[PDB]
Amino acid sequence: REAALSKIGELASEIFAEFTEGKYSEVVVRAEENKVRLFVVWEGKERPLTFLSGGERIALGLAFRLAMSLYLAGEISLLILDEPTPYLDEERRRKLITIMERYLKKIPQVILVSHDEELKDAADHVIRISLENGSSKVEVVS
Amino acid sequence: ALAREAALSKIGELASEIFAEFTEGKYSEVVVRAEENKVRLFVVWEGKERPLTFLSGGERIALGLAFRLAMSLYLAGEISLLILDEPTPYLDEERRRKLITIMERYLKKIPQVILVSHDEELKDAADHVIRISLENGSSKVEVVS
Amino acid sequence: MKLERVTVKNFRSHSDTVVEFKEGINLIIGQNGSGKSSLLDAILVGLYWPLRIKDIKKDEFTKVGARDTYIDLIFEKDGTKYRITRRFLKGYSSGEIHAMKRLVGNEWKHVTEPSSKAISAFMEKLIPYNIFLNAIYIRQGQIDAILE
Amino acid sequence: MKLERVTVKNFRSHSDTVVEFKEGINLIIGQNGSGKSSLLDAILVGLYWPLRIKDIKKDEFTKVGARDTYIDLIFEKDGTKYRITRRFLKGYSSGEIHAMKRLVGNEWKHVTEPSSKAISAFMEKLIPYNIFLNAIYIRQGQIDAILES
Ligand SMILES: Nc1ncnc2c1ncn2[C@@H]1O[C@H](COP(=O)(O)OP(=O)(O)OP(=O)(O)O)[C@@H](O)[C@H]1O
Ligand SMILES: Nc1ncnc2c1ncn2[C@@H]1O[C@H](COP(=O)(O)OP(=O)(O)OP(=O)(O)O)[C@@H](O)[C@H]1O
Ligand SMILES: [Mg+2]
Ligand SMILES: [Mg+2]
Repeated sequence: REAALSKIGELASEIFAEFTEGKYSEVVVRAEENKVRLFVVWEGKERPLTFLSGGERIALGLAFRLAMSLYLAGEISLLILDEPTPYLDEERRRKLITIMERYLKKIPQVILVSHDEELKDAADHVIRISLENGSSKVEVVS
Repeated sequence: ALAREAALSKIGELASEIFAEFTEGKYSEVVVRAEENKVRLFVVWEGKERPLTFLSGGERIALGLAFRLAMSLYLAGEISLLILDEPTPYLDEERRRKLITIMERYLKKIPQVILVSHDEELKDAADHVIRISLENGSSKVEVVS
Repeated sequence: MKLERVTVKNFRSHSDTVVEFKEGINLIIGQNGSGKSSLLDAILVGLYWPLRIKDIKKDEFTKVGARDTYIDLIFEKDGTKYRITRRFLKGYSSGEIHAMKRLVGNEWKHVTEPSSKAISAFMEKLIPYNIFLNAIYIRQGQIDAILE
Repeated sequence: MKLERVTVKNFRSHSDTVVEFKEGINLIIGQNGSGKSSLLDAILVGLYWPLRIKDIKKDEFTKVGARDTYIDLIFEKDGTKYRITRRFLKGYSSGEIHAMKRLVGNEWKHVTEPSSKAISAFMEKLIPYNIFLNAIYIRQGQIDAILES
């Protein structure tokens, strides 16, 4: 795994920086023998992941996932995310939308599932699913 | 072994009530069984017991809150305190509203409860409201309600 | 890899669903308990069954009131158009059906023997189940799993 | 148990905060990164420290620019008003404060020996750690943990 994560780091940093309004300038992916360590740069110094708040963690996780899919956009080309907004406050949710129109759109195919209507804005195609009589009903919108 | 059966059984009847309410009766009852110290939970759907995997992600958070409330309700005189950090994740607009309802209906029967959240909507079902912001590298608490 | 169409019958809340996936960001909005993750997990069952995920069981996923669980998946990969079709019969495991085909001309042709073991062996070589669950399909509640 | 006031100094995002909890539902609205969970974990730290939570280590919760961490908790349990004071310092014990007291009139009096050992033992008999953790304080991300077996 060591060699793996030491490739997407720069992209994850980039994304995480815009996700948190520069609050965290960078994401470091170091090696520690049979176990990789991830740190965040706060006020110019590296801090362990425990440093983050819960919502910040979800943001860093989204950043890695997108960075990952991006790095592999050629060989894999697909990312499927199930509910990306839990723990995000109103502001981080609006930032997510920007990160969608900016990075998520760089992936050939993305299937995103969510209860959050707000995400409809940065989607290329929209499908509605609802429960109509004990069974799921699917409606194509965008 | 049987005194825990009595406690659990009681908490389950409490959870069933809150959960039926939380889900508008979609799930009519929560069952709690004990086959040799192994506690299993089931939700009654369309007349039969269904394992917890039957639930959706949002529903599983709603059932979890139901057990936490029920739990605090059953110990309300021995403990009297419940602290919930971010109770809203995975819950959709409707379930979030519904939750508020569950709040000044059950959450108000516990002596003291400390809630923490980023959802300003819970600002209603509260008695005292406190804002916390991060001003210049440090947290600032301002009292409101 | 790119998903094209998924047909799901009697899988959890899905009675008879058909979704067509396109390029770019495909969003599915739904409420708690509406069918979203069920559809996604149906895709996972269709691609890699048998899965050894504890919360997805054959005996549990058949839609209540039904017996026939049917999953048909059409997807592209490196220029080739593939198709996996699976059927589970509640109460009669001898009735399961598993087949994977490729679009040759305009006629689906078996790419391997129609069975779980054969299909699985072919999928693990076309895209390893391991990479699928770690970098492709991030299940509900698993977004920060990569951090650990 | 009922919390009255929490005073924290140099704990994560907290440099100097004072919260007065009341009866009934007490909400604390804040955005991601504001300090919500930080306050709650300090309360946990000041009550049962030393803890057994891998994701909470001393050398990490001391506010960056600071040297000492201060947590003062005043709570009521069965008529008695207790108060626990923890003062963390990365250097000497002389400055370290670990005292749990009982209110007698207008004066706080040691409930026992001022040390992590004695205070731990007394808190364990006043309110067991485990009961606090799966019945009282439900940390972020642990709401449905109670469903797990
Ligand atoms: N075997 C079954 N037969 C019929 N209905 C089922 C079955 N298994 C699950 N369900 C229903 O499917 C729902 C869960 O589906 P799913 O997990 O797809 O929802 P979701 O759209 O992801 O919602 P959330 O926002 O809560 O994640 C439950 O509400 C449940 O009632
Ligand atoms: N040692 C430290 N010194 C200074 N600030 C710190 C320290 N450790 C963490 N922080 C800051 O505290 C914040 C996390 O605090 P906390 O977990 O209390 O937030 P929160 O209000 O719970 O947010 P969320 O909605 O994301 O849960 C981080 O944004 C981080 O920058
Ligand atoms: Mg779901
Ligand atoms: Mg928090």
